[PDB]
Amino acid sequence: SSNVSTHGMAVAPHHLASQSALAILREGGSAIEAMVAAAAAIAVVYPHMNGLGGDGFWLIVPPEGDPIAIDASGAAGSLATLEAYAGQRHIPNRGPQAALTVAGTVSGWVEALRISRDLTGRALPVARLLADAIGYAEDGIPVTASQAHATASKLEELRHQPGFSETWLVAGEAPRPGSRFRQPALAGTLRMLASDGLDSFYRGPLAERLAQGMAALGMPITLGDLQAHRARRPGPLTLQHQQGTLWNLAPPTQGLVSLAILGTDKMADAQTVHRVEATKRAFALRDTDPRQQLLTPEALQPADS
Amino acid sequence: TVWMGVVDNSGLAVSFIQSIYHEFGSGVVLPDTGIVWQNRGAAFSLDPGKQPFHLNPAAARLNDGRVMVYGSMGGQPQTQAALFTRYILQGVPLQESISRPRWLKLEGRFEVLADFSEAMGHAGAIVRHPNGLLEGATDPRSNGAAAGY
Repeated sequence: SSNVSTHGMAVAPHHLASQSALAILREGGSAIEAMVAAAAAIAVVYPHMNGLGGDGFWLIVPPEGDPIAIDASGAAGSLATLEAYAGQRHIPNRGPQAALTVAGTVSGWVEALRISRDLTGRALPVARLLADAIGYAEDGIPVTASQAHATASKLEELRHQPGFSETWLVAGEAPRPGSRFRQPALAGTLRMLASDGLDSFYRGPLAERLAQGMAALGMPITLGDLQAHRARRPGPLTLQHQQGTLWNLAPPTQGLVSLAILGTDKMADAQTVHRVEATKRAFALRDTDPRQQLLTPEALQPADS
Repeated sequence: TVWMGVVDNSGLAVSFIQSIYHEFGSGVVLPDTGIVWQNRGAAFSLDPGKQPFHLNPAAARLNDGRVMVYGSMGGQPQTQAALFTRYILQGVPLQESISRPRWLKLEGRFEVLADFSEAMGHAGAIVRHPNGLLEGATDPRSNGAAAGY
């Protein structure tokens, strides 16, 4: 059954992240600042699936206006040239050469927060938004089973990578589910973000500490790459249907097919999966390169099949 | 890949995706930071400062006044079809819309996979109703949590 409330609501893959967002709300914070606190909490608690070392994506629906999208994904490094990957038939999956694009989420947090200061009239201290994330790093998390499983099932391949064993292993194996697991390094990083500010990740002391680390490692990324990087703000792909408007963050090449499926839209039981037939006729509608809002009932009614 | 939703008391609704694309990204941790770095070599081919071409947070506004944020992690375009057609088109309650088995080919709860396959995904959602009541739903296929006051 469905949890129902009256003031605020956070849904997250881990209950500790849900509560980090929820506290910010109860403390007078906005849904965005509550989301940012969660992005940092879920980074400590599910480090194998996401974290400060990756990209982030926002779709924001204000009470009245149009939706706001944030593409917080980083670009390849300035050293990542077509030559540097020789006669290799692909870019490696692990190692310093696979860590070739910039990490965007933190730029998503910095941008969303500036949005949340425009929309709200207020804003909470950054040191408050990261508080839970910091303490779960120094003082530990309950090891999830999927963190233990992912670590075990990748142990032989990632065992030797720079920083892996020192950071993810315990006595050189995968940590036991239900055990207390610390990240003393990640806490100094999060404490730097709180003192210096989120943008220091790309333009402050932490950015320069990240630069040296990339150099020492042989990573195709420079300090210039970080400093030059902002979260993007594309327009959401918008679908009009009989019951209203629906948005997806995706470029027109990748998201046309998914949204067209829904535009389906006389359906009020096994027919339900079959009427999949819409998806067949939908990929067809895509067929240059990654080449727009045709997704109109004036355009999908030929469906009539 | 994590999906998260938040709606606050004024009705501001946020739908968020955060990821390193593959488990533990590159394996590579950056010295004295604790940051494992993502590994997006697949967003490029072989015939610098170039951005990749990509993940899909979702949100909807409905004529009757509902706002809604949702998201699927793992699997994917058929998960969105299912949740849209079940919840929006067919009036199925939000939590049931996410639970009812899905298809890529089909979940045993109806070629035919286990009754709950990690390949149909993990989806979450919040619906805000014009009366201000807030509804969060979690996927039984994972260990998500809805927290509200």
